[PDB]
Amino acid sequence: AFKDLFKFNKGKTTFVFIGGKGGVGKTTISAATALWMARSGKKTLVISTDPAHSLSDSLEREIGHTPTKITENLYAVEIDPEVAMEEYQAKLASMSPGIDEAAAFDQFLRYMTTDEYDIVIFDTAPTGHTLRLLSFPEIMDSWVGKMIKIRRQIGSMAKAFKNILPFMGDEEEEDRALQDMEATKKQINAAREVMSDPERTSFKMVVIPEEMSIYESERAMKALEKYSIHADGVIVNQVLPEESDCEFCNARRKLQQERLKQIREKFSDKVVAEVPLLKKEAKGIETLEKIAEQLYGEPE
Amino acid sequence: AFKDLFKFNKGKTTFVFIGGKGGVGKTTISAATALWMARSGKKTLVISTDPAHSLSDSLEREIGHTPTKITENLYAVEIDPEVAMEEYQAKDMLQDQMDMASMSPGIDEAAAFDQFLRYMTTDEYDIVIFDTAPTGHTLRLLSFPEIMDSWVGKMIKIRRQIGSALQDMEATKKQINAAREVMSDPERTSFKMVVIPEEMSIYESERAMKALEKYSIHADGVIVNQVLPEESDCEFCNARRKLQQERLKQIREKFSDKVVAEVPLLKKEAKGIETLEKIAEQLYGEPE
Ligand SMILES: Nc1ncnc2c1ncn2[C@@H]1O[C@H](COP(=O)(O)OP(=O)(O)O)[C@@H](O)[C@H]1O
Ligand SMILES: Nc1ncnc2c1ncn2[C@@H]1O[C@H](COP(=O)(O)OP(=O)(O)O)[C@@H](O)[C@H]1O
Ligand code: ALF
Ligand code: ALF
Ligand SMILES: [K+]
Ligand SMILES: [K+]
Ligand SMILES: [Mg+2]
Ligand SMILES: [Mg+2]
Ligand SMILES: [Zn+2]
Repeated sequence: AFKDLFKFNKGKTTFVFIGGKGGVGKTTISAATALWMARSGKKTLVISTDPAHSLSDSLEREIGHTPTKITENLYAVEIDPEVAMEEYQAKLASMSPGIDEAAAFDQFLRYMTTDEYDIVIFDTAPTGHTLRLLSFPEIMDSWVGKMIKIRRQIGSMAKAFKNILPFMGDEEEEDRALQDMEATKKQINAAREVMSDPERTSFKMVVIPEEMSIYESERAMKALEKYSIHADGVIVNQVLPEESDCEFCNARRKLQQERLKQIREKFSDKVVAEVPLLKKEAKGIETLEKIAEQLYGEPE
Repeated sequence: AFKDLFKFNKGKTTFVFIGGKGGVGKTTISAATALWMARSGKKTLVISTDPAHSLSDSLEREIGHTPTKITENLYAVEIDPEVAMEEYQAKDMLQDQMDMASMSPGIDEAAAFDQFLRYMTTDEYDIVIFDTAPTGHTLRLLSFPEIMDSWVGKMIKIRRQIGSALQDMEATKKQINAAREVMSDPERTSFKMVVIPEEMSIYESERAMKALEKYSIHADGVIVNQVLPEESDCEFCNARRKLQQERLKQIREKFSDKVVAEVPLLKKEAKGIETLEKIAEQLYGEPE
């Protein structure tokens, strides 16, 4: 019933963030889930916000900043902050730290605005920077709100003597600019509100059965349910299969099964599902669809 | 001879960045390396720049923002950007700005760069090892000095033009450029890349090695971690080892201008000082 953790509302894009520690399979799960959604008839966009993109390696397809068709109903984007800058200036250094998260938030605004997709899936950077991304809207909201407030105060002062001294300011134009800033703020705030709406946005946590991943994600889940991001599902990836006759495997599997117990105890309030480690690398559409089919069942 | 890739100049801090894709073992290798340097008599600081810190989990010790003793000759830091900010303001248009900036995207990389500035100055450690964030944000860190330089400059001329401490901002600008020189100086600074024998780690790290070129970062060594040992001989292991061994050949081909070393996958998780020392010893030999 992991597949039931995805809700859809006709005409309102569903958002899903796939997150977790480095190397646990975020990109693998994102690409498999997106392919599954596409086969299910959902118009799907999967977007990589990791500045070292891997979605293209994972699907084995060239993918750009603008939506790239992968297959019927599946489109993909690897965010390029240089291009994101251009699309910003045009609307109203592309290499400074923080730019990747600002450009990722811009993508969220775009698709929230158009509602062109049934579901948008974010393939996120490793934990620490994705928590920055997810807390960025509230910060952007406060900042824009403060700029507007200050700008209004300076305006009030500036025109306070128009009845005593010649005041040459253009109030019309000033009022339009304030109105434009307020509309930008309303957009930022609307997005913060969609992100913490469990009916629109969810976060699926990927872990592997190893303590360093478990502990990181346990800290992350706490930080998430602080920001009111709905984090309802945990996927345990790279689980060694029973078919392990050898002594090296047996030691590792025995330890993984104890970690699975810890996982089910630490995330006891969540739905937990497993994805087995394959005999080969998880890479390539056919392999990704088989992972999706075992996790979610056959596409509807 | 992998250990020969670490050059030391007494009185002058050696810098090492350990980088790579998520999950490949940067923290494990950083911590194993740091313990080895310390056992070897080098006064060693290992600094996590990954905003989700794992050094504490790896070394199994509580570590703070303040250098934290781990063993003789070894200290550790998990950067806390808020403490870095009050520290930085210690040396309401601004207040709200500082508190907001202290939680904003990019603050982690700025705070990491501040650590570099602090120790390149006071050569107090023989070696400082950066346990970096995964590839993509570590590139932002490594290109940050050029951006900082330009930015401070722009800020300079703009403060002047405004009239109604330019002597200080001006110093920090030279500090920044002195740091770039240290960073691109192969006698002082190196980058070790960690990869696992899987295509997604290989391609990401090949691309990253190219972006470091542009920055003149000296990358001289590749560590291939989590290599399945030969003993494993069940059907499942053999199939995986056979693939890894083809990936090792690709790694050696693609990083042919670098020295390549392997670290075996253990039968348990790599963590705790005892296990980490075994890894350093298998990788670098006994200390001195
Ligand atoms: N279930 C699996 N079985 C086998 N290999 C896997 C599995 N899931 C992920 N991988 C491999 O593990 C590595 C990390 O997966 P990746 O999706 O890149 O992770 P992240 O996006 O979290 O960095 C890749 O080499 C991928 O092929
Ligand atoms: N050689 C190894 N053998 C077994 N487990 C390992 C080995 N190297 C690392 N690990 C395990 O792999 C996972 C990731 O290692 P970690 O150092 O956190 O990576 P990164 O810093 O690149 O995120 C951890 O659970 C760690 O214990
Ligand atoms: F997943 Al990491 F450093 F913890 F890349
Ligand atoms: F290592 Al990644 F997404 F590639 F965490
Ligand atoms: K990546
Ligand atoms: K981490
Ligand atoms: Mg990924
Ligand atoms: Mg790490
Ligand atoms: Zn085996």
